[PDB]
Amino acid sequence: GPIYARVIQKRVPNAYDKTALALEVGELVKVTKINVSGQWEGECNGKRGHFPFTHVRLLDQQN
Repeated sequence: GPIYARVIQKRVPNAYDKTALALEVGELVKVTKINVSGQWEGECNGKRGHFPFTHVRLLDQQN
């Protein structure tokens, strides 16, 4: 299940940033690779990469 994570604090890192999500405060990253800790791999409508739970507020993965 991919969650929708309302990212409340992110930078603009391309897939060249060891493949990171280029997204921003207030945006939405749909994590297609989930975990328990919050260090998952995210996909934001065309951006693929990985980031932590530290600065995201996410809706569920069953939705």
